[PDB]
Amino acid sequence: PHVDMEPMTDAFLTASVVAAVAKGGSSTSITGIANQRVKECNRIEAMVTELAKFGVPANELPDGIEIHGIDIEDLKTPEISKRGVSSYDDHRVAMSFSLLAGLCKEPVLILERSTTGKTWPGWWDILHSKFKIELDGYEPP
Amino acid sequence: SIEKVPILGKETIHVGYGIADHIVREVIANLASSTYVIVTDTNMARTPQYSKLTDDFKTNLSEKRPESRLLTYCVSPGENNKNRATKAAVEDFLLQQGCTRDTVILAVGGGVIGDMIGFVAATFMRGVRVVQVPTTLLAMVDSSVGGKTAIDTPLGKNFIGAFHQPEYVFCDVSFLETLPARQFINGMAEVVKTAAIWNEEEFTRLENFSKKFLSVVTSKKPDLQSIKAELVKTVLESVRVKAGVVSSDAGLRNLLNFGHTIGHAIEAVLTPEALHGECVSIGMIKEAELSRYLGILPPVAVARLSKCLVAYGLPVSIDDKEFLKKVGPKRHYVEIDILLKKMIRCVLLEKIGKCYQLKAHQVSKQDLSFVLTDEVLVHPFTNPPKENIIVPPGSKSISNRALILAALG
Amino acid sequence: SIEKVPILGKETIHVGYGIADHIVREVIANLASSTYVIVTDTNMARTPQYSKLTDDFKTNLSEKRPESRLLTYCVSPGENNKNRATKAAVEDFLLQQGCTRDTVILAVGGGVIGDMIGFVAATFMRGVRVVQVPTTLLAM
Repeated sequence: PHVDMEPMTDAFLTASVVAAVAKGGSSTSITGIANQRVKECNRIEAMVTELAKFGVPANELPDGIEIHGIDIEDLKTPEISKRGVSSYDDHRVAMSFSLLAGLCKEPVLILERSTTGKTWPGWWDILHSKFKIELDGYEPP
Repeated sequence: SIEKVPILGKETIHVGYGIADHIVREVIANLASSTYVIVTDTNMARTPQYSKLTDDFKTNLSEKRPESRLLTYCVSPGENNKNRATKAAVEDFLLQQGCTRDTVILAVGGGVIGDMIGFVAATFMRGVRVVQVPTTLLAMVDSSVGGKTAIDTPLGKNFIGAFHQPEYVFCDVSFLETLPARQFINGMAEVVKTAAIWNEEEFTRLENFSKKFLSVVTSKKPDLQSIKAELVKTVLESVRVKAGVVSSDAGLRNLLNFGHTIGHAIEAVLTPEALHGECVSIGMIKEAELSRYLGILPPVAVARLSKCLVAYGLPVSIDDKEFLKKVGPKRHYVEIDILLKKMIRCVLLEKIGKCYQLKAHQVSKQDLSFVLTDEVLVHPFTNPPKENIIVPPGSKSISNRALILAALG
Repeated sequence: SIEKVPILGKETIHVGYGIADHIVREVIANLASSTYVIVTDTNMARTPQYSKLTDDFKTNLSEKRPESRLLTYCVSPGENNKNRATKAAVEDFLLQQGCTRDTVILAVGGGVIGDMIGFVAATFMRGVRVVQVPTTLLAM
């Protein structure tokens, strides 16, 4: 229903991408995350746009984000449609949406992969050997 | 005064700074002949250090063998001046100067000379003797040792040649004061390729060497006195690593292509403006990336390997601050599709100084497509491990404290 | 039907009249490869006996190794045509036809072919394999 995070602010994007697949009548309305804009950018608005690119509604609350959950799977909006997952060169956005990306039928591309070098420069390395998942790469001309 | 590295059971690679007396005293005394040919570069011919060598080859033969000659050729420099037509020039020069199956062809040059003149000696009179005297830091550790000789077909670089072992390979370290700083840093890539597949102790000295090697080379006249001893030590454990592998043979020699798979595709499109150690240095980090991708390499190794290369000034990526200026408008000729098909075995690095099972493993195109790009395409999760331990970066908070407390205790 | 003369400890010189079945049955079976090159003379190429050999090399590949090729060159015969420029022709023909380090270069020719094509195989890709099929009594 509702969770506050005063000390756990560097856990929101993780909490949002698992709240994106938690389905039910009540929606996850996390709050008290006002300091997350001044890290590098307004990442509150980021979750609004990208979760609309997976097909799950995510409105913007005055101090947080209310997250719906449709199913465990989502809508079909791959790289053949419009654009992929913008990461804005931040490590939080790339590693969080990579958890969500493996639930569709087709592979979900994530732009700007190697910006995770600030905290975990080998996240994608863990995902293939030590999690047994495929990963490819794409280059637009 | 002189170190000596064995190759194929014979101690013929001679290493030392300022060994110009020992160059001339060793070949006319141990390798007796009638005609002695010194083929070199024209910009090398005007060097003052080359006059120290030939005039010590001139006046010292009237002592030791007065009925013997001295012929000299001078081929013009450049990459495009190593081809089947300028091979035919010394293939015509020897025959019309009355040479036989007795010739000693001193190839005092770089990698372009030791590749071409050694192929001449592999074909002149069905095989004659060759004494490699390499001069650049790349050729002292790569192309002189091994006897791999070829020329440039326009359809393909380094394809048509023959196997002919040298008789003596002299590592004349005093021939490096005339080398440009860009060509000199380009050789220090292949000392790291030898100090990261077979040696680890040398690599520990290289980080202590990377500081004042760079302050003495980027200074436009490289005053190399009072640092002779660590410069001669640098090329020691590059050849010892190499000649320890070329004696073992194609089996184990494929471990010397660590980076020569990705760094030969980057060389294939960025050829005549980016050098050879410039692109192998990118191929080192990209292959250290692939071995980290398959759960083989610790992530502290790439943080140390990319430290040593960027301290030397070699590029660590294709979009790096100096590699963009040198390559310039050719940078946009690096696409993922053309790079990948011309690459697929790789030397997967286990740790710094050791190879994974001492062999060459075949990797798929998909992980090779992954490590070169900054774009990830995430597949549907079909099978995670049910038991799976995951160790994230260690807690920096306790770490910083533990070192203070331990130091005080 | 076939005599066999040892050379350097291996019994590889095969002698016999009309051995055209044994030429093709021995090299694709014992010397396995992917590309097979038959370099010959042009006046030898129009001979009826050479059509007995290549067509027995063509149709007998599809039963023993169907994923292997057959390339053919024809250099004009003569000592004047055995030089460093016409050596460069098959030194360019192999590289632009997609040949690797495992080529088998059948030098069906005389003394001018076995001297030149064998030098190509001594230099092509740092040494590849060559099967001499000499035709004149001098070169045999």
